[PDB]
Amino acid sequence: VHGSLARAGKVRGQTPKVAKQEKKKKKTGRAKRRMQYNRRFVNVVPTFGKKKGPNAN
Amino acid sequence: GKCRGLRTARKLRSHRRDQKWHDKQYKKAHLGTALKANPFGGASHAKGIVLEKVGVEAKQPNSAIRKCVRVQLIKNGKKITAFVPNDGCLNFIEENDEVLVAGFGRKGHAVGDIPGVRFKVVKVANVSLLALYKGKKERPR
Amino acid sequence: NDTVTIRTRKFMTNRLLQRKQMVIDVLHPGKATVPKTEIREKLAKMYKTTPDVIFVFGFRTHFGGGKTTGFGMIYDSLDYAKKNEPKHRLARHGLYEKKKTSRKQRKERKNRMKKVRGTAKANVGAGKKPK
Amino acid sequence: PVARSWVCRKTYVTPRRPFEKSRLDQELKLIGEYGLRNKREVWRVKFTLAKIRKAARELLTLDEKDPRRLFEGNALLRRLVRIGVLDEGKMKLDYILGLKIEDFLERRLQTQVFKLGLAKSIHHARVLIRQRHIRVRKQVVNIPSFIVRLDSQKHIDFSLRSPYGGGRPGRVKRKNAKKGQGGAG
RNA sequence: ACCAUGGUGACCACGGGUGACGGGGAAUCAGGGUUCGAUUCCGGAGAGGGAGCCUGAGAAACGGCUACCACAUCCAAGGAAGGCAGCAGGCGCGCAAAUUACCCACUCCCGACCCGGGGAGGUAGUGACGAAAAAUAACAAUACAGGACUCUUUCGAGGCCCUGUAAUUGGAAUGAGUCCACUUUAAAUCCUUCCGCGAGGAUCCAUUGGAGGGCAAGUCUGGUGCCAGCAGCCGCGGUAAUUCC
Repeated sequence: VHGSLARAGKVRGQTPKVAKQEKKKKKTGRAKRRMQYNRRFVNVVPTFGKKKGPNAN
Repeated sequence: GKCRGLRTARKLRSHRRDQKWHDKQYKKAHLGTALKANPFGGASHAKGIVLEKVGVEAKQPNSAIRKCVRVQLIKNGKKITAFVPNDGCLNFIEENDEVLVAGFGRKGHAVGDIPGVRFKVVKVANVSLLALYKGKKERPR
Repeated sequence: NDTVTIRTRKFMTNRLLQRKQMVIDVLHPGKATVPKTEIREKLAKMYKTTPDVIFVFGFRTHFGGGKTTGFGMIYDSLDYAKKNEPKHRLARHGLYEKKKTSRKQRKERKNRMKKVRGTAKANVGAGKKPK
Repeated sequence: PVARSWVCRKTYVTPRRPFEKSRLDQELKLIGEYGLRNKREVWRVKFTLAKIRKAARELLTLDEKDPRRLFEGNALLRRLVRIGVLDEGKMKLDYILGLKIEDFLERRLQTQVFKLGLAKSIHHARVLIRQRHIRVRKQVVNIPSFIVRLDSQKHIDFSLRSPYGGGRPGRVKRKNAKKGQGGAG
């Protein structure tokens, strides 16, 4: 069939629950802007590649 | 052409007021039949009781069943159909609960591929829908 | 005592009220806000009276400490200090007794007298024995 | 009814189009080169810099020697000379138009205590101002956006109750004088 | 009462509707405008719906009266007493709104009055309606990565600055919180002031929306296969989904 009215919540009920694991907390407020001003602007990147964005792989 | 002389402010101002009755978003806000027609009666939310789970079928390129309900309202009671805007959340609503239906996003017009639904359900049974989806709150015992 | 220094400013005497009123500022570097009975005993050796007619109040310490500022005054007599004086500052050191019933009691008392007329013997004993 | 005040206004303004990539990157390097907390307090001083330019440019469309051009214009110019942003010898209604956002942040308390050598590392200036150390002449202030005038610009120093100017050491040196002498000599 | 036949109107009369109290004003912002204004100020109106009055300088008064209509209370059943669109509170309607608190000390008002009264009004509690400030960490010694400053050189590595790893520490750093005393105030509580405690995952724990395009940010991995769902708009999903979980 083509999912008539039952199996609502089909894909969420059968996904595996990988646990949200933990790391040290992120900086908040003023300190958050410090740790990302330095990441973008004071660190000139010596390598090229058409200047890929921050969430690269 | 138009009127331009220092004496025609009666003709100009009377020609503007009757030609304002020809766009919709003035006329639906000033003629009063359109607020005696929407089931919210000129409001943003309305509580109502759930009569029937009903699944409408999606529009022309898509193919899925959009999970909806058949809310009848408690203020000036009228029949509406309302969307359940989340993944498993048809299961949290049961028969003859009370739900706070909201608008659906673009002012009395159906959004997306759902054919002719105008409303979405939030806060079934005085706990939130996002609280039920995220495991914050539950149904009563 | 050690470093608690008492300046004042905007001095004004008046014989409309028989008082000498002035604005006080107290500068203390690293102490708490000095008490009122510790400062009015110092204006008694500034204007040369005894600490019985000096009324100091309204102190407000600035942000950071140091100079607090309040208002204070000196009368010409203790019997003048009873006449032209609000009764609460006359009682901040004990010279007037305001310990009464509440106004919830007093209003219910007044409307109970209102429903009884003439009987002076019972316009006064209108519900005192229920205690 | 009430003796309430009822008067308040917004200090900043939100930017018109969001997410354009040239704006928020060049405005991010105002947040880090002067060490601030969020972008609401850049939109604060941009709205301050806005209303001064709006007022002054309105005073240029007036004809010359108009009385309120002279009065309001000179009252404007004396107000932003004494705050130290506009040097006094070049006082005109035109040199206020080249005055930029970089110059209003320079006269804050939070960066006139960094460059004077009271502290290092511009973020540490908030860690000394807000954390109750650094005063103006006889007034301690925990406000980083305190716009210091040029008059009281020589008088930035630590306070007398403070560690850096006085004593009665804090609870971590008192902890260190206790953790050896707490079970022994 | 006796006469005359007039008055108004397409320059919108007359009638209807109004989610119509009017205004000062508010939101907006190139100019022209558009929308809102129950709401603290001024004016009007009305105390359940109509009507009639008394007193008084002033009322068609309603925390005055008389009657009718509507709702509703006690009763020993003969009769009595009603009017919160005043302050709190309750029920109900609803998407939708506060404590049955303390006091006349302030601003003023009333009276025979320096003295009494005032749910006017002031103070607290509830308050993420909204508006203003403003924490959740900063310096270090290694340290691992970058820099026009080092050799007579792409020798060899740095004695020198910036950054993140990962640290190990530290100390005239401090707060939120806790708690004496002052101060505050009519009495207090806040706020400010100040002893004593109070930070190594400062675990004393920042979230809310997003990551195809508009529109800042991933074709990373796992799962489901036009199903479940997402998606303001275009669109994404039919067995490798940059968009679902």
